[PDB]
Amino acid sequence: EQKVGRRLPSLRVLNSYWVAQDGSYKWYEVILIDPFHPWIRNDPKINWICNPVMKRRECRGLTSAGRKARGLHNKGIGAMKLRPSKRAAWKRNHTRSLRRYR
Amino acid sequence: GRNVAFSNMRRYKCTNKGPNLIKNWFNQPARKIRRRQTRLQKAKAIFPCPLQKLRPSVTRCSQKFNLTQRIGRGFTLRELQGVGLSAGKARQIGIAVDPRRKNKSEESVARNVARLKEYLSKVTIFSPEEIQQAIQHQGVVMP
Amino acid sequence: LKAKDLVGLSQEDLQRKLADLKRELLSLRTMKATAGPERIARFRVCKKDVARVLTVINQKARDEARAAFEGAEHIPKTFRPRLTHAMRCQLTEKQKRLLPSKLMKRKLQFPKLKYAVK
Amino acid sequence: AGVQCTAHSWGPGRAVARLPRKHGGIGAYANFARGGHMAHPTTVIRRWCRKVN
Amino acid sequence: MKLNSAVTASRRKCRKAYFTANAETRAKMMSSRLSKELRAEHKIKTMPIRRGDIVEIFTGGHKGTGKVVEVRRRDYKICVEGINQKARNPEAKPVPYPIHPSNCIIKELYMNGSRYRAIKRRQERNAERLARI
Amino acid sequence: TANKTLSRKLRLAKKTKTNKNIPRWVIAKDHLKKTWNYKRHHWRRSHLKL
Amino acid sequence: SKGTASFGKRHTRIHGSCRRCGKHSFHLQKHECASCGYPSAKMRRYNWSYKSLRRRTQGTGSMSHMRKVYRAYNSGTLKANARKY
RNA sequence: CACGCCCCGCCGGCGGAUGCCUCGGCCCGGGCGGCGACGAAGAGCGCGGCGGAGCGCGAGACGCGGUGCGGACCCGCCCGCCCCGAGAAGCACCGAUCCUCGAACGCAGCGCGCCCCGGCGCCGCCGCCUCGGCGCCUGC
RNA sequence: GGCGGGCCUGAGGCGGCGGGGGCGACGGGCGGAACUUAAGCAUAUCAGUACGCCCCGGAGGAGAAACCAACCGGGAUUCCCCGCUAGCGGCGAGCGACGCGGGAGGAGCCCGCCCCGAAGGCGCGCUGUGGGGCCGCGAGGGGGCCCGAGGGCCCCGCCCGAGAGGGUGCAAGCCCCGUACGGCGAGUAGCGCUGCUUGAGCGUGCAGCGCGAAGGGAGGCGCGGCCCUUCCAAGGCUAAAUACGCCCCGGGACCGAUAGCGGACCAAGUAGCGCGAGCGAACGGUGAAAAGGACGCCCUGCGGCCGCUCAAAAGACCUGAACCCGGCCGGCCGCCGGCCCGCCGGCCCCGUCUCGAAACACGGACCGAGGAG
RNA sequence: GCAGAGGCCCCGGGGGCGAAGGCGGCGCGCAGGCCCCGCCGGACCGGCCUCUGGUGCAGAUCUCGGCAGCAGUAGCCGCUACUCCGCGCCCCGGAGGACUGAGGGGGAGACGGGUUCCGCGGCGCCUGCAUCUGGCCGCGGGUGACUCGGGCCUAAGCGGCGG
Repeated sequence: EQKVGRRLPSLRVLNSYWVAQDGSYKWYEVILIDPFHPWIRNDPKINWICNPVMKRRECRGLTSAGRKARGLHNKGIGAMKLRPSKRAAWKRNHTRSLRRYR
Repeated sequence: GRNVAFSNMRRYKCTNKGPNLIKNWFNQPARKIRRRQTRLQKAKAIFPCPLQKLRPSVTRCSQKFNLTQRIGRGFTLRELQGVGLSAGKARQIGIAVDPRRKNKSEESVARNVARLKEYLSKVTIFSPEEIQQAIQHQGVVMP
Repeated sequence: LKAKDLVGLSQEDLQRKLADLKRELLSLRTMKATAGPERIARFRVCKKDVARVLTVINQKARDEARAAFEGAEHIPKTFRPRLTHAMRCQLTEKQKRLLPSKLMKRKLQFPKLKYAVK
Repeated sequence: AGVQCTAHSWGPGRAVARLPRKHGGIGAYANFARGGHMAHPTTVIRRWCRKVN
Repeated sequence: MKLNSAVTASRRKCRKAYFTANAETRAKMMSSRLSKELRAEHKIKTMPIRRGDIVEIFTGGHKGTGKVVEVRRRDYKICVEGINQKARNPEAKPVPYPIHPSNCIIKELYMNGSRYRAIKRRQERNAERLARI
Repeated sequence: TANKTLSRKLRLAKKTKTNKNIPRWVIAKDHLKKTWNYKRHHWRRSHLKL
Repeated sequence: SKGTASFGKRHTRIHGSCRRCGKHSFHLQKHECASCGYPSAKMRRYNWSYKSLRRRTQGTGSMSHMRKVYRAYNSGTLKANARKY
């Protein structure tokens, strides 16, 4: 996905499927969406891709593959320390509040 | 030295560099003022309607506190049969609905069915002067 | 000059004043080189005057072209609403609040009722 | 404060005192030196708020 | 006191206002009490000094009565005619003594035309205040 | 560098033009009372473009 | 010949003026600007020195199309916004 | 004796301490979140009657146009308004202009094109037009 | 053999529409140190840190259970208070969650599969479209005594829904501006073997390669057999409470020009320096007003002398310390004590390390500022 | 004792009938320190209680700024050298004497500087003495190409390339 996203920065990446594999190279087939076609913007179901928050889904690891690497797919005990984000959860835990009334 | 109980503190991390991990609470008075105005603007958006909503009465989880009751996410569909209402209707009358919640006891359904009945009795529904003089619930409904 | 008079002059006529105004500036400049000026008033005023004529000439042709490509979409770039890069792309409220049709039926089934707890 | 300078100690045998010295040979980054970082800077972490029962 | 929060009470914010003021705000700052007769005629307590307004300066130094000959907005000072510093020579450039408008009393003012409309504006606005704002 | 490129010629040109003392009228207009320019460059004293 | 004599043989110009930044840092031999970052699209903005970033950045100069458009958000470009939307 | 010291007390030098200041900082909360191929951020040149810095602009250049205030000045000379409207300083707010480089876009950066003067960059998407193929067939 | 017509892969070109680059923050995804700590040092630790890289947005990420728990149970996310324990670790140095409880805030849903099958968003598509803020008004102070000038005293008063402040020639509610006051689910899960990480320990999360299901996951000690309690992974969307610079606004029991930003100064990221990456100073105050130096007398000319303006020369500028120096006048002069006072007596250079310093041990020419629990 | 804060100073603390600071001189306190006086200064300043603190210097081869004694001291010796008369300045002209010595202290170019070039004025700076001199300063100017060079071509090289 990241390689496809760099090659076409104008297009947005949705999810990716698997197409074939050889001992030397694996071939994953990505599904991408044109965020500007009138059909896409004037379609209620996919309109969420043209939101600018969803720019570069694959660079920020916000896809499914990202949600697997960050481990977001695992829920419950064992992901408690990576939910807000891997970095944020450490940050929230390791902060000296120094509450004022103290 | 002498008889000092061992320090359990953690050595300071990223003190002068990287992540800002010192977050002094100098805005505690300021935040309270900000939240108050926002709550007041929400109350104005629906003057007859309460700012918060009726929440189910649930037994506190775990043996230590399992003899007292606390407010929870929502009323279960079985507890909604007691007031004879569908989930969508419950949202219209201000009842939050947890469809995931399972009563786990027939006794649980009854304390909740009673709570639902009171909201339906207390509420008054309007689809001009009455809305102006309605007086909204201030506070968690029936704490 | 006074801009009100410049709107009055015919479009071909405005250029004629501009050509004289352009030469009037050159002759003033030649005097400055010869001087071995007295707050040369004409030089300062004339310099603004070529702009004044051009601004009215420009308003004439900017409004004219905007009008010519009015009804038409795919308008010339300048005359298109300016907005910003962010606004240009951002979806309108009626593209953003476009709900899937099925949800729109259910949404109407349970509409907002004002209720007051006693 | 005073940390916005690049000063590294000159080292012995140059005759001058070994304190962080800016490229010029001008004293820098020292509690005493002109423009130096204060010995222990004042910081907001001080508890300005006591507590009363 | 200063119940409105935006107004600033830091001396540096207030003094920066005095020293860096634009001309329209400078003019309001450059005002003087109208004389008893003028105050009664227009019902306005104080009005901005202009290029030819007769003024009576109560300031202890260089006091007297004269028409304004010039106003220097940059230093907030108004040069008066007939009031000057001692001249080293019998004939010399008349050098005016600059007086802050606060000291002057406008015995008579240049009417102009805009200044009768503006003077009516204040009287219309003042009227609203007199009837409970 | 008797042979020069135009781009080089016009950056050096601006320098020769802007090597000028504060105008006397300006000095007394602003009451600056500080004539120096201080961005003035001496050809021998300074090395420009380095 | 280490010092004074060697410097006499410096009759050339390793660095020159660069199109993007205008500083004397385009190395003629490698056609690259050390401070401008030319010829790559991205500029050389390295975080190790903040003293370097604080020299040329956003706000350090003109800011024409920024000030004007910010001013219009502090005025009426938001009104046009609802019209467009 | 001078010198040199200490100067008993007296004036004057060099220096910038001290004391007061003070449109600047630093910290704290708010508010905001508003860039760009409709050319951004940056830079380079140029622009003032007398004009070097800085600011501001862009060959319409120390600004031009419209709108409402505002109400007599314009930091030097000068010239210019002065006026119940005639309109200087100031203030917002819209309309335009916008030179070279720069994500930088005919190709190199300072010079060379090609086409009909419209032009002439690249990666996309979606149409459209013109097309190839012993891919798959179908006729001839 | 050739030659058309469709379908399908691929070419050139045009039209519209997007992309790029900029932000010393906050937010995401990465690649990733080492000094440091362990009184050494290899695992550890610093640290899932700097820095490099790519990304958005006003927030971002997260998010509607393959969840926790074991109860007279809860029930998406995020943030807060709390317990900083359970654990981990040359079990060393160190490290370290969560679930409860009390709060802020609360909002839920869609696709695939599946039935109908161009009913569609129809030059496409039956390899499946579609349905199920601004503008303003704005109060009330007179004499006397006296000063360069009251904003000073001294008698008396006036306005206050305004006595916050700033300006004005001395300390001003009443001189000016203001202020109070208004208005307009499959190459997957799993398993094996390695690496990476976590407090997660026969494994917290990840990945490579091999191998790969159908009812499958979890319940914090593994492995089989039997139950229970609880959920549906391998597809997506979603406000809120949370964060934070530049930027603007207020307040500081803040610093007051060797301070406070590097930078209070008409020109500070400047003058400069470095091939370059880069480094980076110094410099505020005349007065109430420039009134910024009359008249002269002089002079080879400069430059002086009286003065002038001025409350004052405050004269290139407020106060003007010490060091140090020149005129004058006086003495023979270190300290401590005694005495009128030049005589006696005592007196090694301080700080420091050290058993031991006047040390031929070291630092200190002087003096002012800054300088360390 | 220092520096700020919250009080107080019985007609509302001391202040241009002279505040802080400067400078001498007393008195007090074991001492840290204090107090008054006179003069310079010219507008702010305290006592007492409570409170906070970036709170007291002789030293750190301390920082930074001034600056002494050395000291009118060391030093102004690279390339042979100037003199006379013209006011005669080291400038200029006339006359002598010489030097660089044709790999020139000569005539010019590449590069580097980037107006240093020129005419006129002037020495405020600088001309490591002097100046009437000038590379210094002001004030105006000053570089013209079909044929000389760039541009062009390729060399070493280096970019570009469906990928």
